[PDB]
Amino acid sequence: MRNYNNFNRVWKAPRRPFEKERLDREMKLCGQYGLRCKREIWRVNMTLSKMRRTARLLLTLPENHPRRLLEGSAIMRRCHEYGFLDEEKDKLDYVLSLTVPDILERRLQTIVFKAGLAKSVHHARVLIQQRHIAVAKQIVTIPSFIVRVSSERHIAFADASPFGNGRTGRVKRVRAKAAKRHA
Amino acid sequence: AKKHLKRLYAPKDWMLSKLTGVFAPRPRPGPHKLRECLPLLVIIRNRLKYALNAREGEMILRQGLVHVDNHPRRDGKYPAGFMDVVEIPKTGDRFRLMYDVKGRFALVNLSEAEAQIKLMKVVNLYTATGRVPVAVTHDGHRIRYPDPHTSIGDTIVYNVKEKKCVDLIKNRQGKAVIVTGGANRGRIGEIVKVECHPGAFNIAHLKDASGAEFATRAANIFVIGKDLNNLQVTVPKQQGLRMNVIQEREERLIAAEARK
Amino acid sequence: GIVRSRLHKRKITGGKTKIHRKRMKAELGRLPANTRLGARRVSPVRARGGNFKIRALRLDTGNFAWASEAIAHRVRLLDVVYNATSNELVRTKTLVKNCIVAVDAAPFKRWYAKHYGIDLDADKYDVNKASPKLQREWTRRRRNHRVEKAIADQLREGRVLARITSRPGQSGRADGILLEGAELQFYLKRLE
Amino acid sequence: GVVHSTKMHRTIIIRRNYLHFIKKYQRYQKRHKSLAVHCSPAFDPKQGDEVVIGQCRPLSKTIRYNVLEVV
RNA sequence: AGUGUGGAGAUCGAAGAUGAUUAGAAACCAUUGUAGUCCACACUGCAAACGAUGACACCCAUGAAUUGGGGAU
RNA sequence: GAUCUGGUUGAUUCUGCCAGUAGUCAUAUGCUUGUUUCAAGGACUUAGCCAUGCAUGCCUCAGAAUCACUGCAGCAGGAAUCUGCGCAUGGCUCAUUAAAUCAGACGUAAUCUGCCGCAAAAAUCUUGCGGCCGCAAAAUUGGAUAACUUGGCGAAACGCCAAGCUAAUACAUGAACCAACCGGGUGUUCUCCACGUGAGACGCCCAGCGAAUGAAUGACAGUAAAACCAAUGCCUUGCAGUAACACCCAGCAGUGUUGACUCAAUUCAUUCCGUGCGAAAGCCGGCUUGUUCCGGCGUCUUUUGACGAACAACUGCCCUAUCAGCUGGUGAUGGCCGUGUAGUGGACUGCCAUGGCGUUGACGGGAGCGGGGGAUUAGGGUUCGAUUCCGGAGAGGGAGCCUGAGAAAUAGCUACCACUUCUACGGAGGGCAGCAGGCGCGCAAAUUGCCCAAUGUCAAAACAAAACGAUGAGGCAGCGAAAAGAAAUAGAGUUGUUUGUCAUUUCAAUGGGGGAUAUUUAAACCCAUCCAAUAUCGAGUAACAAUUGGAGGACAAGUCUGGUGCCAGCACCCGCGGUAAUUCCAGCUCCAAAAGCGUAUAUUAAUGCUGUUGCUGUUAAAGGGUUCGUAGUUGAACUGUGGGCUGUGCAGGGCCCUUGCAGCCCGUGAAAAAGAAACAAGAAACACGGGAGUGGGUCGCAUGUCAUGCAUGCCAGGGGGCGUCCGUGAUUUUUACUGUGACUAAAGAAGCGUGACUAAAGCAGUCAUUUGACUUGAAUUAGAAAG
RNA sequence: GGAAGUCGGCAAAAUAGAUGCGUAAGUUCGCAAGAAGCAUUGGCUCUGAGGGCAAA
Ligand SMILES: [K+]
Ligand SMILES: [K+]
Ligand SMILES: [K+]
Ligand SMILES: [K+]
Ligand SMILES: [K+]
Ligand SMILES: [K+]
Ligand SMILES: [K+]
Ligand SMILES: [K+]
Ligand SMILES: [K+]
Ligand SMILES: [K+]
Ligand SMILES: [K+]
Ligand SMILES: [K+]
Ligand SMILES: [Mg+2]
Ligand SMILES: [Mg+2]
Ligand SMILES: [Mg+2]
Ligand SMILES: [Mg+2]
Ligand SMILES: [Mg+2]
Ligand SMILES: [Mg+2]
Ligand SMILES: [Mg+2]
Ligand SMILES: [Mg+2]
Ligand SMILES: [Mg+2]
Ligand SMILES: [Mg+2]
Ligand SMILES: [Mg+2]
Ligand SMILES: [Mg+2]
Ligand SMILES: [Mg+2]
Ligand SMILES: [Mg+2]
Ligand SMILES: [Mg+2]
Ligand SMILES: [Mg+2]
Ligand SMILES: [Mg+2]
Ligand SMILES: [Mg+2]
Ligand SMILES: [Mg+2]
Ligand SMILES: [Mg+2]
Ligand SMILES: [Mg+2]
Ligand SMILES: [Mg+2]
Ligand SMILES: [Mg+2]
Ligand SMILES: [Mg+2]
Ligand SMILES: [Mg+2]
Ligand SMILES: [Mg+2]
Ligand SMILES: [Mg+2]
Ligand SMILES: [Mg+2]
Ligand code: NA
Ligand code: NA
Ligand code: NA
Ligand code: NA
Ligand code: NA
Repeated sequence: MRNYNNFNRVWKAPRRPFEKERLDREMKLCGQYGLRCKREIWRVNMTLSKMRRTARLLLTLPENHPRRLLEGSAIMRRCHEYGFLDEEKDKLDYVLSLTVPDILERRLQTIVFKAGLAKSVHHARVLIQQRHIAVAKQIVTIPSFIVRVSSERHIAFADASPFGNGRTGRVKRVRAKAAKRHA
Repeated sequence: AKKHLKRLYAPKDWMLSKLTGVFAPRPRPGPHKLRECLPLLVIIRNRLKYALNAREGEMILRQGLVHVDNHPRRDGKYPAGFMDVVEIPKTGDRFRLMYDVKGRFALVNLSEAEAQIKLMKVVNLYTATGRVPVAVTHDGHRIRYPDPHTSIGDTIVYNVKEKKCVDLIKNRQGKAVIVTGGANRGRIGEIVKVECHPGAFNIAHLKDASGAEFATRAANIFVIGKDLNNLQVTVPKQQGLRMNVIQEREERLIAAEARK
Repeated sequence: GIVRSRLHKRKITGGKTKIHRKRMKAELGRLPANTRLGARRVSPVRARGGNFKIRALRLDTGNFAWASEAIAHRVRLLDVVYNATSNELVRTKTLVKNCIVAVDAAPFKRWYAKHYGIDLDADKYDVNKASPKLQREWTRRRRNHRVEKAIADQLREGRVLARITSRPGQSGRADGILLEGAELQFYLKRLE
Repeated sequence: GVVHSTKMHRTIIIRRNYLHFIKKYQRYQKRHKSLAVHCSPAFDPKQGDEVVIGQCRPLSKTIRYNVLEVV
């Protein structure tokens, strides 16, 4: 009753439920990137589709069209700052050829593993889930945190986490209480 | 009649979020139309931020602190529309309401003794009882004895303190005008030629300082000076020029980067 | 009650309008005055907006104006002699706008003598009593003005035809003007 | 419009013929509208003529326009 | 084909009759035969009423023919 | 992502449907459910029926208190009750409803309009003193009636009488002088001039706003000179100059507006009878405390401009012809005079004339409240919209009406029909399609919860101080697998059994959860912070144990089973089952999705199986038996290569030709001043200061001086050129289309910017740490058709 | 009260003139039809409408 906030959707199920090629390809993306289910991939697919559709529209207008000149320039900034597109790729046609693995490459769970912080991509997810990593000195507890290129050098352990400037973690805390009580 | 005004039905220039309030201050009748006015509660709370709530807004207004056209107003629903001098002596704000290039309301701060100088556009010329020529203006004021050369469409600069008109600016080509309606509203430009269609609306072709050729209905223009170079009163900070949106985007991105 | 809306009317196509709304006070009607000749009886009506309408029931006098002389006098109403709507309104002596009436012609005779010094019959005004300065004024007016025989004969008889120009059921008064020119000659044929 | 019928007294019927565009089929269709117009004795138009009408107050159940020219 | 009213009624022939065939066979076959079939006037308007192929217009490769009108020898 | 697959045959290629497949803020249901954010929620059917409680009331410096009310010592609060304002807004629901409602765009010059803004206001014979007269002047007006008291009636009743006081800003009456300008009608009135458009004073009758009737204004704008006569100006004793005016006013209006007004406003004549008008004959504050103190209010009239109301209608708006004619006694289309209305109008009476609508679908019938919008979609489209914003309508069904500015009002009245409740049987009551909640209906849908803290509404009203307004509107919680975003169920090792599985040995970490110095919050609950800062609990089967359908094909997953033996069954379709079941009824494993997954019914895509884009008609379904033939659709060519010069392109076969520039009376004629020829209505010929902010470009001296004449000129003239207005003239030119622009509510959909930790969001916020910058931002779009 | 009387509505009752509106099945399209049914009606005092002849 008179509630006025949007709640949209971010994913779509595949049209053909049982494709051997699609099921095996999606299972490869799950283990290789450490995802809990296929909805993360389908979220990525919807994310990539939307940029593709608006790009498709922009390339039909002349390069001097103010809508093309403004929204084309904007979508380049969105691609470069989030690391999706290489900075020397300046044309609007390189957005079209964007791929699914490129988007998950910028996920924090991927970047944490690739920076040497996490030995495995599954270690990265739980480590992020356990408030152990801070981006620009801000705790992030979400594996799907797409990181900008300018914030890549600020990735570190959170100053509150046991691995760093914070107090000791749970195991070193509960067992210490056990020894003191046993006295 | 109706007394409530819904949040969504409220004018967009008031900048009230659709999540905080279900209702909005319905502007009680007065000098300005409720579609073209900021209620004195909205002005004192959402624009000047002197009031935290609406309950703290009635505290200020009922005290008689807020002066409009050299007159204290106590009702929070007071229209307090365009080209009015608002003064709060406790803080000495002494600003007037104007329209910026994007068409929104602007609290243009005024200098000392500039508050006395105020303009208003003649909308109707008629005789009152006893053969008295009377001119009513966009503010709703009635001038009992105007200039013999004053016509409809001209603006008289009117002294609020003296309660007397001091000069007249006739609506002709080659004058400085500011648009008051539509998306074109808030742009200062020069009347190059006005096309007169009897019965229907009149079309005013304008040309601002930068050379942009734009038009609008003649009921939206407001003479503000004799020429584009010299204006009677101060205008919002953009100087009435709407620059390109792409260049609007580039400069603010550069300025934001210059901070870092 | 009585309504003035178009919902009960047939469409120009002849179809029947299906009404989906109850009657409204903003479209009401009232019962007519049927104002008759008699001693002054009126009834106020509280119209919309607080204003009062004076529903006249009977009337006997009103200001009747001589148009060609820009003069008007209060006279009593003697009879109603013509109605363009129906004979039943004449027969019942119903006072409505544009109805032809007969009024007392005495004040117009007194005024004419006081103004031009021409007593048509020739308390009562005496022309010869006027100071000698006045006859100079009368001579100036007599060259400016020339009266019609048809009207003058009506003054001599004592009753003059007139036409009601007010709405008795709306304003509560029965004012009129005297029939002059071709308008009078139009109604004389019907009355004959 | 065009004078359609002059069979009343001081009143004429005019036709406003126009083409309506159907968006789905990308094509037009001929449509017409009828108006009852008061005609002064200064004009005396004929069937098939051409008139200019102007909007006035309700003059009758159907009349809201008055003849301004006859072409 | 059927209907109405007047004709006509040679042949053929729904219905019907008789004889065969047949397990049965007023079916195919045989001999007949009414209405029809033919005409005038008036109805009906139901076809494999078909080229199972709507009408109008333009372009369109080849050989031998065919019907009507023209031109040349 | 502009996508298909299984089923007709012994096989084949088609047509064609069935079945499959994905989505739905799309409903129900079955199974299952650890965290968090954001949420729809008795619409579908019965606009069915309902107990209870609440939902619209309101007071301060500022209308009224002698509460036998309170506290102090007359003051300050102040119940009740008059008075004033509001209750016509909000909130529900969607029954009615197709030239109606509605959307966009226009009107009201056809009107009404409380609260709110800005203005205007000279009518008025009053009062205290002696007998209408005289004196005098800060006007020292009059009756009620509330509350309250007494008596009370009545079962009760949001029921009632009678008597005594008593107020107000309730009701009524009424203010002469101080205090003007202004004109009309007059006097057998007085002073004069010659012997009447003569002049001057004085007496009286009217000359206020508004309303009624009538008369005049509310402009002209297509000619130049003389006589003549009467009157009146002047010079002096005949017409040059010259506003108008027989003074106390020597310019105190010869000039409203609109596109257009019978409008605004002014003058003249008659009129206002309750159906109008006070300086409320009002209240409160300040100082210098004033028969002239200065403010804040409050109110009656008049006025317009805002907030609204009502009416009208330019284009648009589902299915149906097994609905073809509709309307017109007794209004149907129009006219005349009226009536009624706030106003126009056949809205209505009387009288006239036959009109008005329809195959471009009238009339009738059926389903529906209309938009903004939702779902789906390559595009075109198809479909849904009771539901939060806007418009309309209703309050069981009907119909009438009072008050009020505004109601045909319903938590207002009156009546009838259906139902209904209390009663002392005399009688009196009711209207949840408000909130919360019951019964029935159903496949189907929350708590008789907290609070005015935010947003707003009303109100006599800032807050505070004996001093705290109402609010089931609304906000915040409970229930809530409609739906949506982020996300648990674990991360690493050493040894043995290139990898990899399995049995070990462990290691560290976080959350669910338990709490708090506390934070949030009206208070709470939720989230966020923390497990001491000297001092804050907890995961190893990390039992803090994941389900729903399947495993012949479509369609990912088995030579395992075991029975039934065409049975029991499965199976959306094809099919499985008749004793070695591919399909049945279970284990394991495996598959798919996953805190989610089946089933049913609708709808979109699939579907080029509705085809405008974009289908098919020989034989698959489908060209009418043939001609004629109206509406309807479609419809053949033609007014039409512009030329020259310089430079330039692998030009090409002095000429033609791309690109760039300058010329062209830009066919021919006839001379670009003129005239002529083309044109030119956005043109030309007249003609208007009341046309141009003083008649547009091109420092003392003339007028005159009883003049704020303190005013005018200071180039003379001519000539054309133009911004405005009017009249006269083209044997008069539009529309579709297309390019720009104006006009156009949010919510919703795109989109710029924005690390709300991310996202679904929101329009915020960022920085130095500062007594503030960013003169912070809140961009831009699209949104049918018609105008 | 209303056919319960009686073989049986026998007999009686009942409807009724004129004007306007309205009228079903069936049909040989002519009818059925006065189908069936509603409504008005008096007396007075008026007002309209419907004509003949003569005159430049
Ligand atoms: K949405
Ligand atoms: K207008
Ligand atoms: K035979
Ligand atoms: K009251
Ligand atoms: K009329
Ligand atoms: K609504
Ligand atoms: K099985
Ligand atoms: K098309
Ligand atoms: K055929
Ligand atoms: K009976
Ligand atoms: K018997
Ligand atoms: K009968
Ligand atoms: Mg025959
Ligand atoms: Mg035979
Ligand atoms: Mg056939
Ligand atoms: Mg065929
Ligand atoms: Mg077959
Ligand atoms: Mg299917
Ligand atoms: Mg409402
Ligand atoms: Mg409905
Ligand atoms: Mg809708
Ligand atoms: Mg419904
Ligand atoms: Mg209602
Ligand atoms: Mg009900
Ligand atoms: Mg009601
Ligand atoms: Mg109720
Ligand atoms: Mg009721
Ligand atoms: Mg309820
Ligand atoms: Mg087996
Ligand atoms: Mg299924
Ligand atoms: Mg579909
Ligand atoms: Mg389709
Ligand atoms: Mg398709
Ligand atoms: Mg097909
Ligand atoms: Mg076939
Ligand atoms: Mg052609
Ligand atoms: Mg030439
Ligand atoms: Mg939005
Ligand atoms: Mg008998
Ligand atoms: Mg019949
Ligand atoms: Na046989
Ligand atoms: Na054939
Ligand atoms: Na032939
Ligand atoms: Na087969
Ligand atoms: Na009997």
